[PDB]
Amino acid sequence: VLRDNIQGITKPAIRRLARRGGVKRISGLIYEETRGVLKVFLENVIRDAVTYTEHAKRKTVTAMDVVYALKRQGRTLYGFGG
Amino acid sequence: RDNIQGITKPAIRRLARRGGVKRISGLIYEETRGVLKVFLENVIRDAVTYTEHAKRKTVTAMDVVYALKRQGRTLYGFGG
Amino acid sequence: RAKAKSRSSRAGLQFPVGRVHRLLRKGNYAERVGAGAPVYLAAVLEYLTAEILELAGNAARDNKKTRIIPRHLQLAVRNDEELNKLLGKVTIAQGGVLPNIQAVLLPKK
Amino acid sequence: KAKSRSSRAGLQFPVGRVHRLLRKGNYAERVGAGAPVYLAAVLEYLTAEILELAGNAARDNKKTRIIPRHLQLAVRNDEELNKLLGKVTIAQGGVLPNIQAVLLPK
Amino acid sequence: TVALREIRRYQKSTELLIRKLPFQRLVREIAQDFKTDLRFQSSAVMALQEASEAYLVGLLEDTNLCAIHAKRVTIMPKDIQLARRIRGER
Amino acid sequence: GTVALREIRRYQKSTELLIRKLPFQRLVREIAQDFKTDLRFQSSAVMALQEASEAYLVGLLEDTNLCAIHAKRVTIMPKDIQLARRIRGER
Amino acid sequence: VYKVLKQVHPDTGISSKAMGIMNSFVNDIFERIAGEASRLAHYNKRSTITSREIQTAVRLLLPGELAKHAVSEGTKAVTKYTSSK
Amino acid sequence: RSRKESYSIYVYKVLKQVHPDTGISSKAMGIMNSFVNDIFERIAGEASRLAHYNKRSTITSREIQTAVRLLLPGELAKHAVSEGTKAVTKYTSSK
DNA sequence: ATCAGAATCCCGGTGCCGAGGCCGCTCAATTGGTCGTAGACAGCTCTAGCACCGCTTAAACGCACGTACGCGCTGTCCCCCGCGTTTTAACCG
Repeated sequence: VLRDNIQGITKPAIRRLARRGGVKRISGLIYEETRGVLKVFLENVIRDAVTYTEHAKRKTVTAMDVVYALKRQGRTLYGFGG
Repeated sequence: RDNIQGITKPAIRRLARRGGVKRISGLIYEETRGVLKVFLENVIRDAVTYTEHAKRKTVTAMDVVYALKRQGRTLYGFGG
Repeated sequence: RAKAKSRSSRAGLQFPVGRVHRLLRKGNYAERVGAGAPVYLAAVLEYLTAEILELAGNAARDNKKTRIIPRHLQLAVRNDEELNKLLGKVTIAQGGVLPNIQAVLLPKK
Repeated sequence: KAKSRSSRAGLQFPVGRVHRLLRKGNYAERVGAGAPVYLAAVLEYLTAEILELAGNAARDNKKTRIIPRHLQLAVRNDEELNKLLGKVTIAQGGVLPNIQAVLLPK
Repeated sequence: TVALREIRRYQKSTELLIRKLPFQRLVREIAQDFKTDLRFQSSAVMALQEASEAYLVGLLEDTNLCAIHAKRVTIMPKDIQLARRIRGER
Repeated sequence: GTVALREIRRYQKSTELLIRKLPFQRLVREIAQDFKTDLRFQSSAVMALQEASEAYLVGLLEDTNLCAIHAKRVTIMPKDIQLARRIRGER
Repeated sequence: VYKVLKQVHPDTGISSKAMGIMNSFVNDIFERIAGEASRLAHYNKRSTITSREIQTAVRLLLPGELAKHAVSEGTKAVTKYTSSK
Repeated sequence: RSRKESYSIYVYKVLKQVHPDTGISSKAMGIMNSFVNDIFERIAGEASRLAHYNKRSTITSREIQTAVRLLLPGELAKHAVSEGTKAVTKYTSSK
């Protein structure tokens, strides 16, 4: 289904990366908040990144717009474009 | 000497009595003091350069505002 | 005779457009600036200042004080979660926050 | 032929690339001109520093290839570089190959 | 005992554990839910998934660092809130 | 530790400075000379710097105190500041 | 300045320290918006700050819902400005 | 304009001058290009900020030198300013 | 749960020095014409954007047994809190 995919993002991957991060055990109340705040953060990131692209009368979200949006957010990451 | 004693022990104890910390330690005061020197030195150095570009050798309010805006975490001073 | 008016006022605003327009032109950002854009800036600034002053005044009236002080401004900023999101990078003298104290600070029995 | 400033200035980095910005961007009526060579030199010397640091970091693992993992390792071994980009984290950073006593057995 | 083997193995490899197609689909769905009929680059999706991966691994390293600080390894939601509150984004 | 939370509330309402003229003044003066001698600092600016310093101290100490609550009951340690600083990125 | 505040709240006084605080606040906000608009112009190769530049910067700055209401009010205000005399 | 400008090729030229055998990866190439473009935009923004603030409607050498000093630590920028002042004087004197 | 104690929250009187406000002026805000110039809309090249498919299976999800640890109690000692008193210095002028 191409809707209501909040349950789509998977916790096992976060658990495995935490294991890579040293963590040997996690809890059940953690992901309850972690997933919610992750969804809130993703919503905000997508909103400001697509707001950034709207200036140049473009329809597709470009790499440099996303990188500069994260730069304005203070949580920047570098990649191919930018 | 008096450079490290510019801020007293009960001064940091008051800053802890208004900053959450209920239990303090001797070494904590020294650490917070060193962090304060790092912060103050950064701001004063930025102000020195900015008041050297215009050849003035003294900071105004606006100078302080621009110096602290360079640190990212901006602040709004008096006057302007 | 022509009526030389402030172009913000014709748009229903109060902030004079001349100073910000001069700052834009003299600021080495772009030698050509349109007329509508500083009007939009004036409108946004007026709305934001009016909103923060009204919210601070309501908080101050709740705080049993007739006039505004920076503490009431801090409480007004911390009251709205969106203002904490955006204006969280700036604080004002003698900062404050809602009673988020726990129950582990007091000695246990 | 055509006497460009690259050979005269002895610099491989592009000179008038900044002049493009200054001209078309119309930033001011008095902007750049001398700014190009200055920033080009600063960027060149910073890139030389970063190249040296990355090369030093790469040889620690007896490998002679460059990966952004090693860039993260070199940056995180520098406290000043950390303070420059304290609100930044580079992907694939992971953890260091030195293991603390907390994870190892008795 | 296998934790040591896993640590060495994950230090030797660096594959992106979050997959490009589910996150791409999630981004498409959310973007079309906010503003309908807009396109999204594949490179932007890869950059966004890299940003999210870096954010979560940094957050979990901070969580582990706070855990071992309080002589623990398993952690409670309070640590996550702690990290977000010190970072101030919450 | 129990009257301390009451003192926390008391200093929470307080909205005035503490060490402006005689102290902090001598501090900034000293540091200024250290970098470049014959410097001065506006009184309003002095007040603004002191309030910014004390506000940042309040925030960072609150962060360190909530990190110290994770170590059980109430006690601060140097490692608390160090760890928190590193996590945030200051260290 | 101050005239507007007395119109909306005559019973609230304000010291000059607060007036300077908001003056520095609007100074910083204007500086950030102007810089962001200049960067957006550089990215899309523009030597003239038009309505779209400042509108996009304003929507990027404040959160979505309030930004949308503010730009709607700005649109109705600019239509009033261009239509009246 | 249609030609996709890249800034990693200049780094590649310096690298070939030093160590042409070894090199960088594609993702890493993107990383350094984004770093170069970000630093380029940051120094442009620093020049714009200084020019706005001090009513500096020009930017010859002192302004960008102050921008370099603000961007970078004190000692490294001071040495860079020294060699930059020498270079600009030599360039003006040579012609 | 329940009464007494220390600190705290709001209010009253006074010093004042920075706030509330009047006036000029001058340097800036406005109005008006030019027009080459630079942003908005139709069109060329063509790249990758939305959605799904052949095939294998790594991994997500659900479930079974149990151990390292989550959380709480107990011993300690040392190491910082509570309070009286002195000096000493912060803000005042």
